[PDB]
Amino acid sequence: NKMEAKIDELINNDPVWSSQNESLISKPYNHILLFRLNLIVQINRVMNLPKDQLAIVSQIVELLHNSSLLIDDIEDNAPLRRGQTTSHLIFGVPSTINTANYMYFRAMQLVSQLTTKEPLYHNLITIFNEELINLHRGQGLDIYWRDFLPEIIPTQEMYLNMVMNKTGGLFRLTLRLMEALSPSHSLVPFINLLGIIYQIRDDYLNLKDFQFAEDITEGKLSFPIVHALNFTKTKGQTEQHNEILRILLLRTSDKDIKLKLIQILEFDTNSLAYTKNFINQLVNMIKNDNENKYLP
Amino acid sequence: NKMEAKIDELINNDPVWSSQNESLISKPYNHILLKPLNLIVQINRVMNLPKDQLAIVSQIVELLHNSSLLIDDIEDNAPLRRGQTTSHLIFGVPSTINTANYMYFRAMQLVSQLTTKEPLYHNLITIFNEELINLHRGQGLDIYWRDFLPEIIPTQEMYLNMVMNKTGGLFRLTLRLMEALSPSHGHSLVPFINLLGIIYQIRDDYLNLKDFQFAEDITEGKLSFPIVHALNFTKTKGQTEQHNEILRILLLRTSDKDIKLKLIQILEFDTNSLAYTKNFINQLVNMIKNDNKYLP
Ligand SMILES: CCCCCCCCCCCC(O)(P(=O)(O)O)P(=O)(O)O
Ligand SMILES: CCCCCCCCCCCC(O)(P(=O)(O)O)P(=O)(O)O
Ligand SMILES: [Mg+2]
Ligand SMILES: [Mg+2]
Ligand SMILES: [Mg+2]
Ligand SMILES: [Mg+2]
Ligand SMILES: [Mg+2]
Ligand SMILES: [Mg+2]
Repeated sequence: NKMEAKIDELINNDPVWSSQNESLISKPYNHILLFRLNLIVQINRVMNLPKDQLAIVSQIVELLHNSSLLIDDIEDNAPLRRGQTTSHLIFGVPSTINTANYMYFRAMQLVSQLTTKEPLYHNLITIFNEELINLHRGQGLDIYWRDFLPEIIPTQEMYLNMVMNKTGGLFRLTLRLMEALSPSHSLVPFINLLGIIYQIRDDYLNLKDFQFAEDITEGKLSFPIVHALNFTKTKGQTEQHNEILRILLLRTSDKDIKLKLIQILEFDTNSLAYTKNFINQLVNMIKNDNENKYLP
Repeated sequence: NKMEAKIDELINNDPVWSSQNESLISKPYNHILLKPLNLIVQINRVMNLPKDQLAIVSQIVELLHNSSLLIDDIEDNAPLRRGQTTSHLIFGVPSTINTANYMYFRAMQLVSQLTTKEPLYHNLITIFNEELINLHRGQGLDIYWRDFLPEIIPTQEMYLNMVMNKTGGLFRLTLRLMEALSPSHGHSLVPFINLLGIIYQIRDDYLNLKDFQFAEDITEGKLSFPIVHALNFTKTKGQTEQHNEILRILLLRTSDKDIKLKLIQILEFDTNSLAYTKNFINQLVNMIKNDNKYLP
């Protein structure tokens, strides 16, 4: 009687979900909430999306970006993000994966509210879908090289294609949506370059700031490491090639060992100067773009 | 200049992604595929989607389903799935999370193959988006309750709402896509599919213990339907010690067979949670068998 009446009311209704439930599930996300808006703002100078639409694009980018870091720290076994303990060490890996994944879809739902024009909406959705695919392919390859090392040592070209998918993904997602929504040449090439500079700069500073250098502990095929591995292989420097591999494989937190690998990159392969130079050349493609081939 | 030409070609093209890249990052997913549509077929006697479209709906649901299991097994620290080692123990948690999440978006991309009609497409994506949101909400609660126990002891009503989200989400996703695509067929079957998912989930929780009586749900610490009844039964009857022992055993995350059998016999003879669940399941099945208010 009563049990069946309760079941009947339950199945004839939408699933029950409270604001308290929403709060529980958002915990890992809120935790990470404690400049990208600047770049969005600056680009809108050209795009001129209305303010309320610009706010939704910005919320979408914030959700995806913050959620991708919660997942990334779990994938990279990172103890710290923004000078604070990572969410998965506080709320657990289970809750943090689910919460991050949940925000991907909340971000997806915000896309629908950018426009109700049916053609444009499909385009927006396709842009969101293609770049989420690219980000995962790039992340997938970066993780694969790290966890299967030393099965595959990527070349510089391979690394740059990985970065186009991995880092170019959110940059392109943001730009492509603003461009599709513009009431006003495509700035995608420029945003790709920006993304590449950004990622190499990141790999470079991880080592340079130390000289934590968590990238070494993580064992990732960073730009300076890819340079170092290919340089030693090409010069037939077997021992140095193997010592680089051994340290990355150690997944070490030992300061002295991390410093030893940085010494190999500074004195044997000169990979840090190689990378500094590479970043400058990339940046000069923008600084010397007098004809505004990339710049607006 | 050769680097510039190289960088220029790179940023003015789509990110490069090979079929070999696709294979490498698909490993975690291919692994679960070596494991074993009829329900989809029955529903179609009512909906009458043509076979080629049905096949696409079925492909979308299998991708989401299989992907779900990869992540759920990480979240539940499961050692086995479909009689074999779980993907995360083989390829690592990092690649398994990324690949599974990657497939969520591949599934998303298949939605566009269901139709060329913009209005309809928009509705199919909304359904997809809504039930993925519901799935993560329910999963979020099941994990929170479990990992933070005894902070929250769910009531039967709370468990049923979590299930409407977590288990109902996939059943409704399939059915709602079919009802939207239906060229034809009576009242909506959502209520019925909601009830089917509840019966399915509780029967699941039930057999997990009954088959053992590996009862892996105990090792997991899951607030299953029989466990929710026992914890509420003991609190209501003043069985302080038994309430506390149930909590203690769940929090051990133990694989000891005798310890799991003790807990099951507490549910058998002390709280009568197994008989309660078996009768609850029967009443649900009878709500249908003794009904065309729900059925077609
Ligand atoms: C949109 C959700 C899925 C995103 C999948 C890709 C995430 C890439 C994150 C890369 C983060 C880093 O840039 P970090 O220095 O750790 O912040 P890295 O781990 O690649 O170095
Ligand atoms: C994109 C899909 C995300 C889905 C998130 C929810 C997944 C729920 C999976 C539930 C699996 C189980 O049914 P199992 O018995 O382990 O196969 P349970 O862990 O809930 O018992
Ligand atoms: Mg990282
Ligand atoms: Mg990473
Ligand atoms: Mg980094
Ligand atoms: Mg499970
Ligand atoms: Mg689970
Ligand atoms: Mg189960």
